Amino acid sequence: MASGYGLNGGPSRCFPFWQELLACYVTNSSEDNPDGKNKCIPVMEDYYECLHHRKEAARVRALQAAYREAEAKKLQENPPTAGQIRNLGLLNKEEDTKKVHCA
Amino acid sequence: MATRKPAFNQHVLLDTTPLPDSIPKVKEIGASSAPLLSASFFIGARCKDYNDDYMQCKNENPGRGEFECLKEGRRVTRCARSVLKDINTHCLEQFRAHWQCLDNNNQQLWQCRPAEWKLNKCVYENLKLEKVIPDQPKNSTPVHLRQRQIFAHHAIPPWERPFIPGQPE
Amino acid sequence: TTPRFWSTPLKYCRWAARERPALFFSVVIGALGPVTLATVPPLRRLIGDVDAAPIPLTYPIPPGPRKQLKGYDDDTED
Amino acid sequence: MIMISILSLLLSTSVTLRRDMSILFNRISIIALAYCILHDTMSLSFISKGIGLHGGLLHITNLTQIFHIFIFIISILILQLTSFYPRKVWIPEYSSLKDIFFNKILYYRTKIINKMGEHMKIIEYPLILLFVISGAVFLISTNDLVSIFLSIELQSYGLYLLSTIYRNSELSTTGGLIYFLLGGLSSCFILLGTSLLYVNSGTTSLDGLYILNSISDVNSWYKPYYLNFSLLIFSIGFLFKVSAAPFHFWSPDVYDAIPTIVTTFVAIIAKISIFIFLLELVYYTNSNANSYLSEFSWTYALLISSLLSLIIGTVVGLTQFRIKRLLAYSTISHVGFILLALSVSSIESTQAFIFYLIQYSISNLNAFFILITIGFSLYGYVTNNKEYKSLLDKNNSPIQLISQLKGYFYINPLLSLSLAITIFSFVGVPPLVGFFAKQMVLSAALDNGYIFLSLIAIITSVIGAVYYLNVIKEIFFYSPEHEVNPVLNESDSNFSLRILNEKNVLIRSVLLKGRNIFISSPFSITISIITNVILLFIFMNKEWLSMGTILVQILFSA
Amino acid sequence: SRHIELKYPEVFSHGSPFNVPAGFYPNLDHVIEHYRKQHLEEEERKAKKLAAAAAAA
Amino acid sequence: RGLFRPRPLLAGAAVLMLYGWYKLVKGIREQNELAREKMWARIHLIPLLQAEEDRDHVRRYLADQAREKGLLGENIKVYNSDRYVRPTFAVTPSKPAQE
Amino acid sequence: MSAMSIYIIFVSIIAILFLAIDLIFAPHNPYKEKLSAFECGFHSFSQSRSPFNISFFIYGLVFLLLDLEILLLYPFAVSEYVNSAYGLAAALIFIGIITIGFVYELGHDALKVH
Amino acid sequence: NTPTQTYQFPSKTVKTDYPLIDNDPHFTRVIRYARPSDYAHGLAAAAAGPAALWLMERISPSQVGRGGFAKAMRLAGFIGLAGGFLYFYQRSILRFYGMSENAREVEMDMREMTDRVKAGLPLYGESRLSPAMQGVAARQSRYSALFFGVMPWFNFVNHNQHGVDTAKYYQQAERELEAERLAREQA
Repeated sequence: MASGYGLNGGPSRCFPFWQELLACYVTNSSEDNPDGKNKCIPVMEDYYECLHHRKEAARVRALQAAYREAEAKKLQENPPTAGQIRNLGLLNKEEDTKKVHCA
Repeated sequence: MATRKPAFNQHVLLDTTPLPDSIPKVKEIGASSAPLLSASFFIGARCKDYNDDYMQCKNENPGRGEFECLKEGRRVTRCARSVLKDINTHCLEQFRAHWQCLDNNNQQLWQCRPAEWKLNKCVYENLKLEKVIPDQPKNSTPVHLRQRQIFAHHAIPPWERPFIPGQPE
Repeated sequence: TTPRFWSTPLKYCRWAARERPALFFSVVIGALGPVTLATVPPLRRLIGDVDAAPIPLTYPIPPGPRKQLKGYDDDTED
Repeated sequence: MIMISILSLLLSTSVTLRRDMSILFNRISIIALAYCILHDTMSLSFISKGIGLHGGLLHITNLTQIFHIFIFIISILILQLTSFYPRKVWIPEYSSLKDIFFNKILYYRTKIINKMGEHMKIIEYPLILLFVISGAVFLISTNDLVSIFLSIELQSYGLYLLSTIYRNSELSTTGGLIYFLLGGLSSCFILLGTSLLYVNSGTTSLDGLYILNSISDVNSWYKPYYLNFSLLIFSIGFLFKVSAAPFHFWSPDVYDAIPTIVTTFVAIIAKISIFIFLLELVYYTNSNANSYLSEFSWTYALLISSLLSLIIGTVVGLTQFRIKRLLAYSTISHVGFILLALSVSSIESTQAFIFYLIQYSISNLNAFFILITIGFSLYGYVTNNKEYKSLLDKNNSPIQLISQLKGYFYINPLLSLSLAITIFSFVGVPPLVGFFAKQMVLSAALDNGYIFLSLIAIITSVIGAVYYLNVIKEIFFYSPEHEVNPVLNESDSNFSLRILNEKNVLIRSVLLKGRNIFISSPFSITISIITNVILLFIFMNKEWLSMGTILVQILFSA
Repeated sequence: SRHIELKYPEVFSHGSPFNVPAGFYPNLDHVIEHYRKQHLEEEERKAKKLAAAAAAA
Repeated sequence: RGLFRPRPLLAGAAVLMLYGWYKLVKGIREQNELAREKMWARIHLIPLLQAEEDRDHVRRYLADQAREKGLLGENIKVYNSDRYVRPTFAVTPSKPAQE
Repeated sequence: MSAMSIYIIFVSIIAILFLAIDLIFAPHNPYKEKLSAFECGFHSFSQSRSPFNISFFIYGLVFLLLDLEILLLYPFAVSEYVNSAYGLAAALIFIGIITIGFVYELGHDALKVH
Repeated sequence: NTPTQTYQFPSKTVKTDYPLIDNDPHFTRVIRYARPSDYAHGLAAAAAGPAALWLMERISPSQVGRGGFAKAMRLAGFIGLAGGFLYFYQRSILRFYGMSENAREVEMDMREMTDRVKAGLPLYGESRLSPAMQGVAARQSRYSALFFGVMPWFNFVNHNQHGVDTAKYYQQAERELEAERLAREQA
């Protein structure tokens, strides 16, 4: 988040989103123009979105129910086996990789 | 997907969708971890400018450089396939001896110095490629050019000499 | 019987060494660190011992403008 | 400097088990707090709403430095009660400047000065007080959520340890126990308040929290609800610590149980530091544009507490027969005025808040000195009241009853008028400083539409004035129940005093009685100064009131 | 005032110096320009006031 | 019995402890240098490895943008900014591979 | 499955296997005086569930705080290369303030039961 | 040559009555730029502490045992000396901060630095610390003498983050170098 110091010794994931919001505030707000900080409204929403993921969880949720209902309606002929997915990209398994790609 | 290390992963998701015809296609690097570490100093001896150009491109497009530096990335991949092929047309016994040693030694360079010295000499006399590590102390001999390794589980044979280019045997 | 430190500091140090060694030598050992910090680094540099440069713990991004390279372009694939 | 003084005093205390060193450890702590004032005065040559220090974790404001110096000066005055003996043999024969600086007086003084009293034998007492000052001073300067928690604990823990410092007292152990347990519950609300702020905003700096609150104030997925009701839980834990109703049940019980000299520091300092910290947090989080967030302001708790504290403080004090159970209820009604001034966030309300908090601290300090001095003055007085023989911890709390002060005008008339002026200043009677404080808060709240709370406040003041007048009725309307000790003034028993010169040579020897024993000057001069400030505030008002005008202008400027 | 001035503007210099992804930190060149101007404006303003006192010698 | 005299044991202890501190200076100095070599070897590999990873991310992002404009008809904007954000959540099928 | 989890499984089943064998294959003849408290042969007052005097409780109070202090030093020992001189200084100030509290414990003879 | 950039870090502007020289001046600079009054005031302030405890003893004897007052003077001596030095340090650094009259300090700073710039030496010296640890140190100690009464702190790091644009120093040195070259021609 806003600190800039993450779990691995590298920087926090939502630090770019926070630095952009502070940069926006200092570079738009002032006493001369109080309402310049309305420029920060989308920037402040992105910082919260990076933090809690409510908007992205709502997008995937709608997309995932839409995707699955199309899969059931979709015509099915032959499902790849688990072992066939494992074979994709190997040294001498050209037959399986082709089957995975329907080619 | 997130850079967080998973604690309860039980499933892998794969996408069989290919990159669109618009983006040029680059064949990916086929070397494994042991061959890539054995040739890493050679990567940077030839590909440093492109390796450094792709990183400065991404820093010039903060938050967006994945999409906006795809050509510099294609260039680094090509530069790196060039050295690999070069290390394969020449010096292939030496290259294999080094990275096959590295896999049995936790991929620790100090545990395979005799195979590194043999390969480094063969890469130097067929590619003009030298191993250079920046900011090593000048008071002491470089660690990769040292006869005795203190952390090596097996002592280095007295008859195995480090490879210093230029000076003869 | 026991010496007072401010009455005679050198006598107190002998008594503390002999009669309270664990506490007295704790202060000596602990004080030796700040004495090491103040004296060794100058002597180390006097004799030419050089503190090494830090090892890189992030990709070393070079400074200055990009180098405008020409090589390994798309047409070089095949 | 406060920490260097703590560490240096702790190193000397660590090598001594001598209890005769307590008076001198206290005198050195007064010198140490005077260096902190010199450093803080030197730091006052800048104009700014705040400068982040030490990695943004701390900050300095002109308001910050004024309040630290006030905390350091109040602390020097309270420290006087453990750095000077309560009674002094004074003789006209030993009264010149030459006599004081070049002549010595020898007499048996262990009993007359109470050399081996409990307030003169605790070695670590000025050391634990410095710890509370340090916690109070950091809390004013805190800039971060984690900084806030650590500083309020450093303040709170030392206040628990001061309440239990009289280990051989069952009353002090109980007040310490109640205060620690209920204050630990208070900190669990503060920690939950800070945690919910960090958990929802991702940041731990208040400076970042202020910007999120400011952007948010406009006129769909992340509404900043958490700020107001994380700050509400945060505020409830601090309303306990200042003893605002309905979180005030503890202070009447604890203040009455702990020793009086201890109650003076415990009941004054924490209020100064907490209300200053809350002041700047009330200003930044105010929404200048009314919206749905304004409907849920955490500052509404401050109005409930002021409304309740005004009502609870004045009413429950009506039937209090214990003098220290009465002072606590008096404070509870005064923090209602402070809370109401703090809740109206206006230039006039902020000047009123700054001035009310300083003047009540000096005035409530005067009350405690008079109480402590009236007790020490009963050494040459004797009583036969069945009620005054059943009181417990009479050494730690010499005066515990309002009735024990009955007829004190006939024992010490001018010390009684000093208390009368201080009490009348708590009522709000002109032309005393307490009237001007109360009417400034009434002004600001009248000008901002808080008419209903102004009506409540004036009605409660008449209710609160009833028990104030009962104290004054006991001191002046009835005869004393305390008579002069017949043995200490008998014209047949006297102690002999020798007056020596610069080198141990007798000048003259004098035979002295109990009428030659008086209150020590550090406590009479202090009461004399604060009484005179209260009385003649209408002539010395300009610099003091102008200080608060400038501090508030800076806070509201730019 | 409804505008917050950071008491600690040096928070813009925070962030870990290790394990940094390329293209991770946002460019703050406009931010540094701002603070440069505030400093140059304050010192400029101070330089005028002290010169006025010399003129009134 | 001088095997138990305090002075020669104090002497031999000071020698052993001074010798082992000498060997520790050399060891850590060598290891900090070995650490420098491991990090420069990693640094040369970072731009070819990250480039392959970025091609995979652009490819998976583009696919999901195409999948949404089919399934949901249009694309939903999670972030106001144009910056790529690595996904916290991904659409998954209702069943794993049958095995 | 991980070795660590399997290790916990085995040590638990060894604790059960030994316990089960005794609970099944040993004689069990509990009677009044067998089930009594040992007191060297003579019954006495049962006082082990009544408040008892611990003369070393001041050592437990100090142990809790010092346990917290050496825990606040473990991050330093695993972060010395980055901390360097600037971080060493703060860690020395931290140790120095803690040592003064220990000097208070030694000088006041808190740890000197007689 | 010209570093092409003279303000690299975002600093805090404080309203003060005099020019800001350094928001984080090195320890040695504070001692070197100290006026002789600063040693007069700091010595008087250090003597005040034990002298206060002496006067309290003469007028109102504590009645302590034989060795107590000597012990108490040793604490009062140190605490006075500790607060006296903190007072001596604050007087010099307020001038660096522009929070006290600093014409003399402003002129010695504009000479010492332009001497380092014409010599090619770094303005504020070389750190053995990393450039990020230098920043943490600048951030920790800038304006830290204003908290001396509570927590003290001193700058012992040769960092390059001092809150001032360095362009004035480079401008004067080149003009001074411009004047030097013309003067050397007539020889």
